Amino acid sequence: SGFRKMAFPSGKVEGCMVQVTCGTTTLNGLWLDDVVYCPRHVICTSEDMLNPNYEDLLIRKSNHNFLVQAGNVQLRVIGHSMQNCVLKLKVDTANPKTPKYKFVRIQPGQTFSVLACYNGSPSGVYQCAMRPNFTIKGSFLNGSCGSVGFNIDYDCVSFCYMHHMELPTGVHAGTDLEGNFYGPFVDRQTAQAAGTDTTITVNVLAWLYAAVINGDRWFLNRFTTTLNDFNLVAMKYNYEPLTQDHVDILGPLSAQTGIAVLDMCASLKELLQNGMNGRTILGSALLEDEFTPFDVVRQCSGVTF
Amino acid sequence: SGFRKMAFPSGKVEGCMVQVTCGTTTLNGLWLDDVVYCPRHVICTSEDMLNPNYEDLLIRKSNHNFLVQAGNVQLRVIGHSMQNCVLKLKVDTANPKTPKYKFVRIQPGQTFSVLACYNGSPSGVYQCAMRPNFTIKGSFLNGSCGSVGFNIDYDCVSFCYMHHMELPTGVHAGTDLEGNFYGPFVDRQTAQAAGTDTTITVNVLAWLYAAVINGDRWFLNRFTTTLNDFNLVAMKYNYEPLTQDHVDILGPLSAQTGIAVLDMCASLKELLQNGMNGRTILGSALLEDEFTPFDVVRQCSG
Ligand SMILES: *C(#N)[C]([C][C]1[C][C][N]C1=O)[N]C(=O)[C]1[C][Si]([C])([C])[C]N1C(=O)[C]([N]C(=O)O[C])C([C])([C])[C]
Ligand SMILES: *C(#N)[C]([C][C]1[C][C][N]C1=O)[N]C(=O)[C]1[C][Si]([C])([C])[C]N1C(=O)[C]([N]C(=O)O[C])C([C])([C])[C]
Ligand SMILES: [Cl-]
Ligand SMILES: [Cl-]
Ligand SMILES: [Cl-]
Ligand SMILES: [Cl-]
Ligand SMILES: [Cl-]
Ligand SMILES: [Cl-]
Ligand SMILES: [Cl-]
Ligand SMILES: [Cl-]
Ligand SMILES: [Cl-]
Repeated sequence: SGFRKMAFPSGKVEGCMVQVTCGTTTLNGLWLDDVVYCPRHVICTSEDMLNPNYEDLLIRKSNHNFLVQAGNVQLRVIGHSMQNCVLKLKVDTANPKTPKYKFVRIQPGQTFSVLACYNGSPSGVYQCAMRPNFTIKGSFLNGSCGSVGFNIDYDCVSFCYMHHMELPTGVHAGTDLEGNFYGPFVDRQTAQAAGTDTTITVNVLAWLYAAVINGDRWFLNRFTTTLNDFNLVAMKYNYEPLTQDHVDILGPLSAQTGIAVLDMCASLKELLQNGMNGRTILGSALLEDEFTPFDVVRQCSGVTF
Repeated sequence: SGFRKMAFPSGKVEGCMVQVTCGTTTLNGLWLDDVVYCPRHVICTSEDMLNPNYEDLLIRKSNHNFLVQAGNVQLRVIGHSMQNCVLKLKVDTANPKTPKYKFVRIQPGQTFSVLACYNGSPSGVYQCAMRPNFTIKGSFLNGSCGSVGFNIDYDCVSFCYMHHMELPTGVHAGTDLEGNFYGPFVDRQTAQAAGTDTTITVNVLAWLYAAVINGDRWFLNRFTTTLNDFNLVAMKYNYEPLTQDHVDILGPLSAQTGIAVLDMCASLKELLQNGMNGRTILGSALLEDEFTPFDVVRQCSG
């Protein structure tokens, strides 16, 4: 049947993307009801990008300094406010394409779909995971800020990420839709480095289950471990700890495949200590950690939206 | 910066996906204007899935044998005709969400986004390429037929694939939107084997250039090669031969990075000869062949 890196359908989010311009700076905004959300650094100027006083910059600004364009129609800004690192521009027209939505904050290891946009126009969609160091290994060029990450739960779009900046290593940092950053980063153009990253162990296990569901079984072995032994091995290899909750969440996959979670942990421990021996798993020579247990179940059961 | 496997936004295609039911068979349809396109095997009976005479089967059908459901509303089928392996159900309502679109047949090596759907509703979007053996390495379950592959230029959707079947290897086969199968496959449940799958060499080279654009350097070397010497080595690794057409296409990436095409070809030969030695390229331990030169330019540049 096959297994692919798959993003949620992006149609609901596409109808909310607009272009936000504060003079020279142009980026994307998320138009929900009568409010447009965008990074607050759009008001920054090259005079002081190093240490911007955002509260005082916004005081100088009036509604007329913000140009919002939805397609080929200009949206009238009738108010503006700042919440954390997101600017909220109130517009005179509610978005007729507003879907059932909610703002959520995700945890490290959870995945989401990113709709990369430029000049308010969606250009691509891809699936990524919030890394344990709170960055995302995205793909973003100039003008991509305001692009959002999201999941879909039943009929409801869950907005979880808005893109703000790129770190010197090529990884990306952003905030939730309340403007609070993921990770210890600030929206200033100064030297900032992401912490050492680690592998999302629970996601690796779920991906191994996806392989077993697809007939890839060479890595299974007779052995089992307990959570204590595996966690000691995992930390030695820069792998995140596996909690009892992670075992519970992997439960349905364990029942489906006949491979207990600690049974699979024995396979993963051998893979870490001995390598792939030239073999591949689902066409990959590395252990994929950007599939949650829910992603694997959803793709192997055909959940739609 | 950063390089990701990236699909086109699927919204323009979501507005066209519908559910098509004939008898006890349900799959997906593509609703463009007043026509719904779906695989013609939706009318195939369980009695004879080996040698179905689809033309004979469709003559015995009436418009009332086809149920089309768009959202919560039922469309009325007012006509039906067959073009190759695709069934065309005319409906009484034109889709108000029909986008600017065209039908294109693609060549091996070309990439496109797939909107996997079930019961007429979008489930997910992913990227894949037409393999050299004319299959695709997709992700499909029961009831996924009718799902389409597409690309988007500006605001125009190029529909290039419709899913029809899964081969015993687990790879997938389908047609263009005019119903013509890619490769030597038929929409019958008969013994069918795909050819040996090979690597899309031009796509690998474009991906190496993408790595260089994104700061990777470790695989570069001082060597170069002739085109024929590169092909002789590469074919021993089940890599597709590289033509002068591929060399020309890689020209813009070559100029941007300052690395000649045959220079990069020498790097590829080294990677095939040596492996990775614990290193990765763009976060991957294998060479990736599902980014075209067009994909690389679009993602890396404006
Ligand atoms: C938006 N639009 C852009 C997108 C960036 C640039 C290329 N790739 C991306 O992801 N983001 C920015 O302009 C932000 C706003 Si700022 C706090 C005035 C600077 N900035 C940055 O991304 C900068 N990086 C940084 O300071 O991280 C420590 C760079 C990339 C411009 C140096
Ligand atoms: C549609 N809907 C399905 C989706 C398939 C089945 C599981 N994974 C997929 O991608 N497609 C089919 O049922 C087709 C139509 Si048919 C000519 C009546 C049989 N078929 C098949 O995929 C079959 N394979 C085959 O005949 O290859 C020669 C199997 C997989 C159902 C035996
Ligand atoms: Cl401040
Ligand atoms: Cl305020
Ligand atoms: Cl993807
Ligand atoms: Cl920018
Ligand atoms: Cl064993
Ligand atoms: Cl999880
Ligand atoms: Cl689950
Ligand atoms: Cl793309
Ligand atoms: Cl035919």
